[PDB]
Amino acid sequence: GAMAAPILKDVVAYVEVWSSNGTENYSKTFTTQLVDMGAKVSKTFNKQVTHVIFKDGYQSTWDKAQKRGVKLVSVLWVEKCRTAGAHIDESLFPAAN
Ligand SMILES: [Cl-]
Repeated sequence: GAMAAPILKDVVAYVEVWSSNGTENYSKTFTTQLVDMGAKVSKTFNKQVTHVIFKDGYQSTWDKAQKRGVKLVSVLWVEKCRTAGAHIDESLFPAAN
């Protein structure tokens, strides 16, 4: 008899999710989902960011995440956290570049 913490408590996410052809930015779709699970979302990739949700984004974002050891996760990671109702290991659903 105890209620769970917000699923993505303490996650501070920057979202860069584009269509493959680069014409459409879907970052708002995923910002909303993250906030509903208790993450904070930053409009900029600043020093407080812990996670970058990345799909077909900018190479500079990829390289900066790698340099800083910020977790680079796919939109599938977001889905799988929602499905599990739990903060799933980021190693399971890495982003691809
Ligand atoms: Cl896990």
